[PDB]
Amino acid sequence: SWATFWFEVHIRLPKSWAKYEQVIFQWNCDNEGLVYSQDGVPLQAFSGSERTDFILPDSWKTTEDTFYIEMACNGMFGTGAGSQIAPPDPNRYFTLTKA
Amino acid sequence: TLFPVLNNTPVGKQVDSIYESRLDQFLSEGQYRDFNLPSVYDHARIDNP
Amino acid sequence: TLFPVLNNTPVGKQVDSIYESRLDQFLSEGQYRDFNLPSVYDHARIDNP
Amino acid sequence: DLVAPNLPAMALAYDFLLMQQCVKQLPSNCWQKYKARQICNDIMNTFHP
Amino acid sequence: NDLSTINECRNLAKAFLGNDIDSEAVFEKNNDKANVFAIGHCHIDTAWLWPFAETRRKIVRSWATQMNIMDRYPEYQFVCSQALQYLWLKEDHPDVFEKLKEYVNQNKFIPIGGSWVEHDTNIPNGESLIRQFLLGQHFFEKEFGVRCRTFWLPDTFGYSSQIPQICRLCGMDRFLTQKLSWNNINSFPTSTFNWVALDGSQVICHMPPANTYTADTNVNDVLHSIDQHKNLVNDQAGLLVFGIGDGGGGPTPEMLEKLRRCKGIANTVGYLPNVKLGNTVDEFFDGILKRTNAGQTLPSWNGELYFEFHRGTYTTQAELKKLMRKVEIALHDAEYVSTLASIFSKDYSYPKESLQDLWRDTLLCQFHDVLPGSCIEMVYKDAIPIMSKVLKNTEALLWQAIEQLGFKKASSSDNKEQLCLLNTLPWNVRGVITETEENKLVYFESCDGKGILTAAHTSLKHPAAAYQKDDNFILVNDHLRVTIAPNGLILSLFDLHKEREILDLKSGKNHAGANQYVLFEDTPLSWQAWDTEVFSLEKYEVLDKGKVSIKESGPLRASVVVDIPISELSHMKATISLEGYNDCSEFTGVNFTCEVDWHESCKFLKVEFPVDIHSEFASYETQFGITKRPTHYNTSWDVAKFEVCHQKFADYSDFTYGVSVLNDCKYGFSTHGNLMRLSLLRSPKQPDAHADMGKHTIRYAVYPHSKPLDSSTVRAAHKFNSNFRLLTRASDTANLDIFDAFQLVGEPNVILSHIKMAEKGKSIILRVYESLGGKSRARLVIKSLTVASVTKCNGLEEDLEELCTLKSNDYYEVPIELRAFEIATFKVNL
Amino acid sequence: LDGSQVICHMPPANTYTADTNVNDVLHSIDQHKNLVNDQAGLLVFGIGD
Amino acid sequence: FTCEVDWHESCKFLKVEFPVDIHSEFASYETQFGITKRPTHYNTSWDVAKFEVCHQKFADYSDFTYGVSVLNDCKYGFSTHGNLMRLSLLRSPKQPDA
Ligand SMILES: [Zn+2]
Ligand SMILES: [Zn+2]
Repeated sequence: SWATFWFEVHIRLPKSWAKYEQVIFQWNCDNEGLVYSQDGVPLQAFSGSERTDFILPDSWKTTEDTFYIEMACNGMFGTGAGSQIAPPDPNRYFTLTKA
Repeated sequence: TLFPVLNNTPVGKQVDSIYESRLDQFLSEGQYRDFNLPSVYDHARIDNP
Repeated sequence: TLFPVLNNTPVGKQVDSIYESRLDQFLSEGQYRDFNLPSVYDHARIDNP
Repeated sequence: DLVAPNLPAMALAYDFLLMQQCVKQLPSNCWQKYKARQICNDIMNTFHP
Repeated sequence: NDLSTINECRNLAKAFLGNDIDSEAVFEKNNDKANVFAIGHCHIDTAWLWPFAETRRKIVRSWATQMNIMDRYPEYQFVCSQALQYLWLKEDHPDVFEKLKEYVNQNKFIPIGGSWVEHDTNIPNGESLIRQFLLGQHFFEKEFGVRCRTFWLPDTFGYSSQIPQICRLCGMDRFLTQKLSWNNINSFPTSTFNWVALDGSQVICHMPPANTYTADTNVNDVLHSIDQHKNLVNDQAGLLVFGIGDGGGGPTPEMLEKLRRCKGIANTVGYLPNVKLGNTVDEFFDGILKRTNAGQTLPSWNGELYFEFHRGTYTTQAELKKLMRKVEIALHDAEYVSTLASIFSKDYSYPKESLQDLWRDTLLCQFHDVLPGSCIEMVYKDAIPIMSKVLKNTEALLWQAIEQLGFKKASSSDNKEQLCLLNTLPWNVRGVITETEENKLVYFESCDGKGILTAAHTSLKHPAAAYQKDDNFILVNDHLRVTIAPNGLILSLFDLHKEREILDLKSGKNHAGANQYVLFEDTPLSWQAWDTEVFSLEKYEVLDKGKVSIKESGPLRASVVVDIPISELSHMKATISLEGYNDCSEFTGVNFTCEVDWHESCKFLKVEFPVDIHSEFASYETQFGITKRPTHYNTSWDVAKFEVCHQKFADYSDFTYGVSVLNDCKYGFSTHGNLMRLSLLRSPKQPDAHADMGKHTIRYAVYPHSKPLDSSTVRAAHKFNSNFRLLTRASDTANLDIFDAFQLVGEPNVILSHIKMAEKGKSIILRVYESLGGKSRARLVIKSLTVASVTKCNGLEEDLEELCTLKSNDYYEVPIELRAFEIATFKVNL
Repeated sequence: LDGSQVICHMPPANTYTADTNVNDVLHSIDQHKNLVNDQAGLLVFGIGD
Repeated sequence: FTCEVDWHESCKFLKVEFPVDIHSEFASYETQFGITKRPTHYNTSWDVAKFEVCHQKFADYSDFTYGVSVLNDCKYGFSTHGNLMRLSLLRSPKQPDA
């Protein structure tokens, strides 16, 4: 719990996606995350399963770029250990399910 | 501004049944006919032979 | 008599939902298990190999 | 495990369970619901583990 | 298997939602008669189940999302309350804050609330609330150009009776809250009303009819936002506050799409109410005020908005509340002596930066979850150290200012003849008895000055005496006589002037002595550290296995000691003391000090005194005034008040006699039918595994007086809570007693609460307030100064009217007139 | 006002002129506003006023 | 004050009002052998019902420092609500008494 991870995400869209006016990056690890660009400007957050889509901003779909995800190992309301108002879990291991 | 700083006159919340049944007496020609609408209806009714 | 003349200790009327949901915790083995009935059940349970 | 359960505690558990069901189920105007609720309250006030 | 069907399905749908749902033109049709006003909100609890270091990231990760969404959807508007979060965002990401202020200027991303944090309004003292608004509004006027007109407070666990006046002082004449929909006993009567303070000041309060500030823009949310309005006859308009709060990102974009489609449904098939998205909260309240003739028609609520929920919040995390009150009083003393030093000394600059940072770190730990004791262990392992550091730095600032004035610490080496006492109370404390180095009781009297009390070599006119009658311990005094049983319970509390007993042990349920310690099985229903329930009083255990011993019998302070075994693993030692005195004014009543080794689990240690007073109400002290609660359990609105919040003293007086209970760490009291019960210690377990386990020092005084609640009780409470620092003169050329420079001569109910330096200028801000409830008049005496002017300013220190200051021989005597419970503020330009 | 108390009871059926009907006999106990404290209502039947 | 009223109105309620510059949360009316303290704020439904109360000889309204009483010898209905004391003088009903 509360452990921070930094995912450098390097993507390459297939060329056939000259169509598909909108392209999305999905990230569904059961915790919080915050996309930083190469310059450090935050762009969008992921919070569990209610917020996953991050629109690629029509600028780095043409050229294969990289961004960063500052994933914080905790739920939206901490860790809980049984319930929301229960004392936090010192060991709560999260699983990455969508990238 | 238009919103007064001091509110020294309390206003109560209108009770439903009381203020609902009050409307029954504005068009009623009963006991309070002379204070309500069924008194300015006529405008000099005439029935003398 | 048995009816006291002076009543200097007020008693309130039991709220329905509160005193109704209170009964849920007498048989619950949850957070207040040690203060309620599911703590005198066992009488020295034994499971050692 | 190998338990030696408290028989009166289990009897009281069944009694309280039935009465709590009577409290949760009987209509809001039946005096049996409130008698059951009063008895459950007195039982919870009486029981010390 | 065919994707043209998708488009013709969309066309089939356009018979129900209309043609404009794809764009922001849905909100331009039928935007005149709007009932539901939608606004986006992102409530981030500063520290609820995560440390402050995690909120520093939650803030940016939610607000950046909101920036991008407001970039995509042009009609979407966003609100966020705390200014501390803006400060944190500007400390972490300055460029994100620049873009944020760009959005703010673009009428999106509305900064609302006008306060530092979303504080609790029950526990902190009145000056803390005024500081909240001062800091928040100054930050907003500095960074952006906005001054918030809407007090945003949707998550506070209960509202004090003086909040509307404090809001009216700080320029905020609106109020928005949602928590009062969680009343499990009494549904609040209204939804849009005029909340009138203790004195008469009013704010137009509105509660979002949907009982959540985290709505989902569903159909049932949009419906309930108007259909659950509790008083629709007065105004047919409800606010929809949609988002995901309590420490999470704001509204997802699909909520904006669902809002577009809800507006489309309302346009095409008119069942859903006409949602209006392109409107702020200020425009919403302006519409409410316009449609009701400046709110002259809406219902009124006079006094305290009692939140019939989260009542154990007054007692849990006891040490944090003790530290908070000590820190508030220390900050008062710090800027008082600092104002004096900056006024009189020549090369001393008023510590604006140090005091500002101290106030910021104090107000941060007044969050509506941190202070009421509703967080995880890590939040308190973070809050207790920062609070203790604030206390220590305030003491250091006070000492720097004092040494600049010409004094120094006691050092325990100066002779008893050269010991002085710093008062800092705005009146003459006749005498104070205090320990110096070896529990040595020394009495400090001041017949001339109200600032520095010198030691007293002469004996006392009316000394105390602890002796032992037949198996009973008598703390006799000139005023009181405390007969204590051999088991600790006070058998009798006799008044020697008015020959009458003040206990009434015969009637009522309490039949064995006052000062009775009771252990109630707490076991709340749902939230363990928040709630205490009305059914917790039926299961209890009286602690009657104590043993009394005469601790001291000296003339200054008689006192017995009772060793009360709470249970296994828990113990307590109650010192019952009666002090001697010269003047009746000095007396503070029977003091009690509990040393509690607290280790019980789900127990509520309280102390009860039957008081032989038969009144229908009890006067508790709240921020800048007195709130009168019932004592009779008549209606459901009184069964909910089985435990109330009080700042320093809980009074209970009939027409002839009265008993007050003063304290300096406890906040929960319960007066109900001749039985006053002070809630000492809770032991919750759910958010904090070890909430209050440890050692606790609980001080409280039973002060009996011979009239209805008078100013004597208020002064005795302020004296009981104040800290008297032992001084020693450093130089015989600057040891002059200038601490009498600012006095308030007049009616004793007018308290000169606070003295401060101006936030911007070099003028002295005096926060005065009448405390008992009568329109009074007084005179600010400014002795050792030349006063250029004295204006009357509001809470944020903008002048409104210029007072006519007299000119006596050497002082000035500005004549002031205060209303029923007014909180006036005076800017003295030197 | 001073503390003296009387055990007050109100016939749950809102009339002292009941008719000993089935619904009167029912309401005399089922309309009791606090049944948790005591399950007993008085039926006062007659033709009064 | 002494009103000589030639009273002939139909369904009218003659009352007399005094704003009193007193800001208290309750008003003390006199009842049989004591003093009853009614609210003055219309907060809850139990206070909206008390828009006119019974008092024997005097209706008091006092804050901590000053107070105004209204004494009488024939009237029994008073209403104190937010700085405005209102004594009910004369009713003119018609249904059981023409
Ligand atoms: Zn919260
Ligand atoms: Zn009759």
